[PDB]
Parts: sequence; structure tokens; C-alpha cells
Amino acid sequence: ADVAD
Amino acid sequence: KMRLPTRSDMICGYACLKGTAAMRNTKRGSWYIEALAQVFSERACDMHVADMLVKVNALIKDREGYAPGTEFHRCKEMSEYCSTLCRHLYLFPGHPP
Amino acid sequence: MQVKPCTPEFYQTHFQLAYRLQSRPRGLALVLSNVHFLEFRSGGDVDHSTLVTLFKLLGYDVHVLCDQTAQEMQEKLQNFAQLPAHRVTDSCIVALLSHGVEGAIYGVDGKLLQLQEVFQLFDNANCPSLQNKPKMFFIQACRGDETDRGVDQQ
Repeated sequence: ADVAD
Repeated sequence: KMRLPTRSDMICGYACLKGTAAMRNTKRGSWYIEALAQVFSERACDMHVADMLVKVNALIKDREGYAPGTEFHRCKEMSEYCSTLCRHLYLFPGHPP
Repeated sequence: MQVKPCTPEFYQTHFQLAYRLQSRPRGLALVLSNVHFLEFRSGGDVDHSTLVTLFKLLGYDVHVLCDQTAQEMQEKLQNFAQLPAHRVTDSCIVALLSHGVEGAIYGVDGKLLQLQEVFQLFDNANCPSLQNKPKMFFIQACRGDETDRGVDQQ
């Protein structure tokens, strides 16, 4: 899944 | 004799815009790095760096978040670059042969 | 990964209006990744390997640093900017991959390094060996906590 840096 | 400003001839590529989050796929890595490597490996032969960063911007604008059940599902990101370059920056890879 | 080489004809028709970029190595490159801290950066290992491979294929001598504190990043970036090899190369690359905020990136200690301080290390006053030479920076870090929800195309 996509997450925030 | 010609003197220089304190800072010049830099180019900075940012994964995201002021105030925003940059996205990373937990398996595949950051959207921005993935795009940067795809474009630079394909186009460094005939495109300058600022122009390649424009192609990266196009890829990033098009992508969307896949994270069902969280605030990141279908989310977006936009990359940018800032430049104080004073010439085209061609990397001329593999020259001379 | 493969990098297609430029043709001799491309070089001949473009070198005059471009930065001089024919040294071997083309430059030094630094890839500094922070992954363990602010959550663990899963996939940060892939980013790191991808760039190391890319810059090597582009003809750069690649230096790598991993999981550094803000103080260590500052010190090691300065050490890197001061390397003698910069006089005989034609360009420089610095990639920084971490968590961040607007204008700063995190060390693994959760302390911040201001990006203005980073750029200053490579400027004309502090890095005379890179005067008039192109310096590339790639910054993979958040610049705020606001998630972009996206908007409908009309």
C-alpha cells in the first residue's frame, strides 16, 4: 500500500 | 573580472509540493524515485535534466494512491523542481565510446 | 536497469550550448537514505538501491550513507562537499531520502537538518571546486503533513 513520507 | 553570485548552477527535484506529503509504496518504493529512474535511464541519452524532470512531473501527476480503508486511497502527489541552472544540463551517458 | 548511451552525433551537436560534462567519472554522487527512526520507511531500501544503480550507470562515483542523525548528515555532507575530487569532475549529485517537513529533513534521531544549510555547503563561497559546475539535488521527503485528496477533472 501507499503511505506518506 | 566576472564574479559569481553566492549560489548558482543548482537544480533541485522535490518529490512533493510545499506543505504536502510525498508518497511511498511499501513494497515498490517512492513514486518519485521510481519515476526518476525510469525517465533518466530511458532518456538521459537525448534529453537534458530539467526536461527529464518535466517528464517525471508528468508521471507523478498521473499516479494515484492505492491504500483502501485509509486516508490515502486514490490520493495524489505532485513533484516539482527548482533551477538556477544557466545552461542545458546533458549527462552525455556513455560518451565517448 | 540499462542506460542507453548518447550518440557521438548527439554530443557533437549539443555540447557547445550545454554545461561541460565529459569528465570520467562525471562527478561524485551521494545517496543518503534514512529508513529507521516517525515511522519505518518501508520500500526505502528499494529507492536506495535504485539510485545507487542509476547514478553508477550514469557514470558517477557513488558514495552511500544510511541511517544518519541530523548532526551526522550535516558533518558528512560537509565532508563530501569538501572532497578534492570535485576539482577534476564536471558535476555533482546529492540525493536525500528521509522523512521531512517544509524546508528540512529528518535525521534518524528525529532532529531536523535545514535544506538551506545543505545547499549552502555546495555553493560558490563554500565549495569553490564546483563553481560554474551543475549540481543536482534530489529530495525524497515530505514537506508537510497535508495529504492531497485530489480533484475531479472537469
